[PDB]
Amino acid sequence: AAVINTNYLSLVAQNNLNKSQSSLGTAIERLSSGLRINSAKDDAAGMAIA
Amino acid sequence: AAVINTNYLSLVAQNNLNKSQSSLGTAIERLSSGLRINSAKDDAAGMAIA
Amino acid sequence: NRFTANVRGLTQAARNANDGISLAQTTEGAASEVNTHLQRIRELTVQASNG
Amino acid sequence: NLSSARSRIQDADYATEVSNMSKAQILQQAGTSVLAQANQVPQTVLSLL
Amino acid sequence: NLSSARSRIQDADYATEVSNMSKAQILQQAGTSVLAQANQVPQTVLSLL
Amino acid sequence: NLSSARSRIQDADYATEVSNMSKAQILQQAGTSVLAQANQVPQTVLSLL
Repeated sequence: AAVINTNYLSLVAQNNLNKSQSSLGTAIERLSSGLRINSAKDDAAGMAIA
Repeated sequence: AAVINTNYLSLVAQNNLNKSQSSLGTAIERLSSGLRINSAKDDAAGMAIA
Repeated sequence: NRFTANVRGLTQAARNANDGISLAQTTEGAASEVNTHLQRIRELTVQASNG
Repeated sequence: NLSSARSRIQDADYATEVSNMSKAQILQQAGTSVLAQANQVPQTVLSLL
Repeated sequence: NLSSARSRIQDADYATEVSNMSKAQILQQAGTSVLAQANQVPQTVLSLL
Repeated sequence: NLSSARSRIQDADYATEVSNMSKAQILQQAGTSVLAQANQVPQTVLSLL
């Protein structure tokens, strides 16, 4: 309503920005390295196959 | 009556003034702190949950 | 007096309903995370189903 | 979500708190004035002597 | 990896910090105004005389 | 750090100082009013003669 102490919308915006930034980071790492399966956390079985 | 020793109307006015002042005080604290539930005497369970 | 009692009760009820909204929101967020998991399990199951 | 839950029960709604403060100030000035006029109530007795 | 680990602990998230600063500014200005009205409250005592 | 330490002991908390100034003004006006009403206390004597 008219609350000042906690702004829920700001928290929502921060979380969604964090999600977008994480996606951007993965995309940038994939571009720079040139390997889609880098840092095996991405498609663990794929790195074993590779 | 036309008695001068005691004034009942003044006493009633003082009581209503005190009630209004108490309401003003609690509203002022809630604005200043920004927290509706402070000084637990108001909404005792509310502060426990908070 | 009846009106005052009803008004205070209804305001407290609105507060209770807000608490219910928040509880539903927490449950919804947890379920959304479970959903995001289940998508990954499904994708990996599709991957591993390959012989 | 829990921060929103805390806001729903702890944080103050300024829209209603400010109106409450305004009505309290109005009641305060009115109370002071009416208390004064009540204080001149017995002086009408101090007319006949 | 260790620079990233230091980031997860040491340095500050501006998204949270800017919002916190804005909330603090709003709270401070509201506090100043309500303090002005609080010091105005006893003026009503200096009405009946 | 030393400037902050000097501030902690030297400068004035303008919130408290303004509150004290307003309170002192209220006491001044109340005091002059009550003294005015105190000056006509002997005038009641100057009724019977």
